Amino acid sequence: PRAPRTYSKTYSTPKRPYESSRLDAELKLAGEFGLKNKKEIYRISFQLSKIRRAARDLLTRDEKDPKRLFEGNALIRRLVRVGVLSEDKKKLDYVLALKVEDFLERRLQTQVYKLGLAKSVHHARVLITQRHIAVGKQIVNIPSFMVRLDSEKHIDFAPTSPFGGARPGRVARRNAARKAEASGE
Amino acid sequence: ARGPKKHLKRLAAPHHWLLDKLSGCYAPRPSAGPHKLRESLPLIVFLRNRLKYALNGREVKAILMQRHVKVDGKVRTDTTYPAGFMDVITLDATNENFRLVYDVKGRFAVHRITDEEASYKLGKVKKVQLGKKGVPYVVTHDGRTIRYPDPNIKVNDTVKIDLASGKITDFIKFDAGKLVYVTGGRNLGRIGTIVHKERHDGGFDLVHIKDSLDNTFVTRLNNVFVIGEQGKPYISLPKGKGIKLSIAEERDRRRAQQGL
Amino acid sequence: SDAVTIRTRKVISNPLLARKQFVVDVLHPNRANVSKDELREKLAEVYKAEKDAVSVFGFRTQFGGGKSVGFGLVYNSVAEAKKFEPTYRLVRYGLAEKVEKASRQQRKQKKNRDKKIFGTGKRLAKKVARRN
RNA sequence: UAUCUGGUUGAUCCUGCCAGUAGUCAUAUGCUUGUCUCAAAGAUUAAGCCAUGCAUGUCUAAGUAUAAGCAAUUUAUACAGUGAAACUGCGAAUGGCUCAUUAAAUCAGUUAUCGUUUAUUUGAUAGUUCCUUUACUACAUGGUAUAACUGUGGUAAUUCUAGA
RNA sequence: AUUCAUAAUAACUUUUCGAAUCGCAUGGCCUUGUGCUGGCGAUGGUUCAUUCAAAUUUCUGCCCUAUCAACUUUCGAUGGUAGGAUAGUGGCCUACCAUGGUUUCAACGGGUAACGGGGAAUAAGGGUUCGAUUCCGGAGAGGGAGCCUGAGAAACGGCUACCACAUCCAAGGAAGGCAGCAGGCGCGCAAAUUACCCAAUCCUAAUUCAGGGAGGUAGUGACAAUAAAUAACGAUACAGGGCCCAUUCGGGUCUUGUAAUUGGAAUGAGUACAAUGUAAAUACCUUAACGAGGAACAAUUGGAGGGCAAGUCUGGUGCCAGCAGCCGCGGUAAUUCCAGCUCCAAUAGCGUAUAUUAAAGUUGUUGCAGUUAAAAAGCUCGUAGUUGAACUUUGGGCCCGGUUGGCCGGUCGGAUUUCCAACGGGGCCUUUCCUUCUGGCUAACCUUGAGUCCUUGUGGCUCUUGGCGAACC
RNA sequence: CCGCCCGUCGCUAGUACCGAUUGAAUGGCUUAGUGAGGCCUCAGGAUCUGCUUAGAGAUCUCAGAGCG
Repeated sequence: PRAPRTYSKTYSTPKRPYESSRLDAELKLAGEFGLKNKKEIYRISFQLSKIRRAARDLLTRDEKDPKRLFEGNALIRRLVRVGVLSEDKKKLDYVLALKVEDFLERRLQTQVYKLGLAKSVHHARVLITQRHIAVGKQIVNIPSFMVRLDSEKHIDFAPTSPFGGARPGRVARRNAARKAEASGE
Repeated sequence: ARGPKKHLKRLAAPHHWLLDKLSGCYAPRPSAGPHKLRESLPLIVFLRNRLKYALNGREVKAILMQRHVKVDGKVRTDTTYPAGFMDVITLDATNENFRLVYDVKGRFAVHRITDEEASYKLGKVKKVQLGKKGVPYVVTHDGRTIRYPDPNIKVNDTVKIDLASGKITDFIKFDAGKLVYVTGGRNLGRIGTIVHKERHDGGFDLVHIKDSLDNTFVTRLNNVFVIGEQGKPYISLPKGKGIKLSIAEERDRRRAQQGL
Repeated sequence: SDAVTIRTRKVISNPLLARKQFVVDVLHPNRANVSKDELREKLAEVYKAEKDAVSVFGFRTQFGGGKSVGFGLVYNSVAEAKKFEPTYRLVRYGLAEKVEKASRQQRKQKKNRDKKIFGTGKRLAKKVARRN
């Protein structure tokens, strides 16, 4: 037998499942950004959790330490390239603060809506999950993504499928051919 | 378990062959050879993974079986032959020559060498005793015994070997003021000339070493192996020069300065 | 078909096998897949060695579409290609023909039967003939 | 992500459990079941029993091939193209499988063999044996067999084997 | 560190080795004969090292149990002598001699649903539980015991016998082992196909060209994970914010929701030409030709008294049937049962068991409690164990001197450069011992030749006729 | 206080323990007695095969005997 392909779960469930404060507040996010499940929210809060604990572990050691410097600069720069944390607070103490809202803002589901063109966030999600849109030459079909700052200006419709160009589609084929042209025998 | 182990899995083999976890269960066990199992590097590993010439084992065998390539300027047709530290891999592919020397991270880089350097190699003398009929002899790290040596050559010293002939062209004594490479373990693939030696009765002579930046350290003498005189190394060193940069200098040079 | 545009990236010359090895990258908007046979036809525009002498193998399409990556070889002469290339690729190229013989377990059964007979075994048959 | 909440009283505050709660590369089991990637899967009772088939064989320019084989040697009445079979030499002690026993035993880290065996690689390595090296037998290099084989059989039967 | 490597004598050998081996190209020579020499290898070949290892071995650590306090010493116990035996040391085993070795800092016995580690689960920190399982090591191939052969086995896809099961049969004998792959039976709460293939990654062979359920490739696969379709957009009729140019009485982008009223648009799931993929296929990734408007291509699984989020809605049942993890509901108006309406949770996934972790500061070293809630032993002695007063050189300086930050920013936010406060170091003197003594040193320069290319600065590049032995062994 | 609650007695279901059985089965350890099998040796020599004084007529068994 060969070595195992390693794995570990990304979502992390809450402790108290029925709570009035959490259920009401978390569902608003889901309604605004258009998240299908609570699992996605929990995933985002798990990544965020990992970042937080890492930052705490960096901060327990002294300043001007080899471990604290390097890791801090790379963590911070990772959080900058994705665009969650802006340029003003690049201090390592600020990454402890942060919030889930910023993370969901940085998802490609809503970055199409924040650009515009897709009207509603739900519509944008539909566009993404139905093979439309692209980061550059590379096509993307997944709502969750994290756009990497430089990628922002290159987001547009893909060459394949309409809006960008190419053929019309199925419904339009049926309207143009099976209905409109087929009237004349 | 009832005799020698012929098979060898991935994972059990050393980390410094850069063997990917997947794309196979097993690894090439190095054949019984000059060098040890864990330190050395198979020829297959040197071909398909490092140099990228061959893809499969098939291709490697087809390259080796037509002579062409040769360790120590000798046929060497077996697939998993242990090419270890400081060995000349002579190829007929556009007159290319290769020396196995350690890197910053304790690996075997594709370090090319001149046609003049291909003539000779080095070797750490491990013991010197009388053989039969009172004839003295030395033994290098790769088992290359040399009959009728110079009495100056004592244990722990280096010998320059001529390959074409089993002879001693030169010898270098073991002390400070010499360029001193270091193999084995934590400080593997570094150079710092020796500051001073330490005796310690009952084995293990920890030597003190001081690199060009004066970041001193200590290593065990068994893993220490010298090279040449101060500012005059008898072999051409690779990129890095046996210094070892910290992670800060790495993030300055290897992911900031080098970019377009 | 549109563009096509063959790009042989990561070129390594291999003197010890008498070939070159390279990464074939293709830009193919407005067509499904790349097709190896067409690339064999059109790779000779840059290298010039007929087709069977060259060879290629090894592809995969990029996500979405319009593009394909691949890994391939170009041998100089035909004989070299024949002797160095794996046997199965020759069948794909149409040079060699694999002898489609019995199943693996069937062959193993045959081997066992041969183990069970000592010597040539014509003696046993002759003994049976004398018996009846 | 350093958290609690209901249950004993007429109501209270406590000791103190009970139940709730989330996780599980810990399993089963119920219902439900569209996609992609990735994947452990007769361990637990039972190292309980097993039909049957398969899992270790092995060739180059280079040990032995008048196969009474094939296709022919076109350099071969010494073989000197290929080559089943057998002899020889290696391999079969690696692997893969399971965990029953086993508590200072295995085991980990850590020494040591100046208490030793070590096929094989790898590098070195015995010009002095006709001990009457004054005839001594050939050293232009000699003898003992014996498988495959041809043919005669034995037994109900097994990769049983007998003579010649 | 040696009776070591090694050498040289006196010896024995019942006899180790010193190629009677094989292939490619065929030459270079000589007073010229099937003459003398001749390259490139392959495989053998004794010893020595090397490699692969193997075997023993030092120390240190392991799960519960004193309703397991004495065990080991007979036919080995601990030690010594001498042998035998091993590749070897050694009670390993003989004959003799001695009386030891272990232990309540817990031996010896018993249990373990105990192979040991690397690890896994949980996590504030400390911990507790698991580790048959993909890597290392061990052990065994039904139970035991013995052995051939090889370098290597006490081998089991080698053998031998006895025990237990169990097969063919002419009864005369003959052949057995899956805890290898795939399966069949048993036991089960519990687990997959008698599939393809050496193309990979390796391994074995006299070996690039063979063989390998080693392994890899499909299938079965809700054990676990990752991503993630289950529908978006308008128009019309409603209760509205009211927005664009602010020519306040022009028409519709954004709309907050409710409306089987309606019009197009985009797709997948799925069918499949082709190609790719591959040992060869299946998938995936692609993509011609097709494939959404409702019983369409419909998503469930648990709940709705409290804990815990959501119902005092509608009918049946009437302490009955039942629900209920807990408290409690049901005796004829049930916000807990049975259904239906509507709602809530999680959402291609939820519920139910048993084990376990957290919460459990309900095991507590960190971190519990012991007046009355369970708990201080009747009291004292006392061995082990645990713990146990203070006191045995601080201060003062002298320099040398790195690290912090700002004027010095004379370089264009960095810092050429030092005063400045703080922070850690190194020497020396203060009665202060920082092991000593000797051959290379007369070295850290009282030896001084001209001492100068250094703002009237004891802050800093040079050098002759030569001096205080630890800066190294 | 008609409040709570303690036990002798009858009554359904279970639960361990004791145990008639000089139960029965299975395991480890062992007194005494017996002990296959290979392996090592003391012997044994069916048979095969060399040498030689020596048998037969000019690497010939025809007698045997010794040496192996």
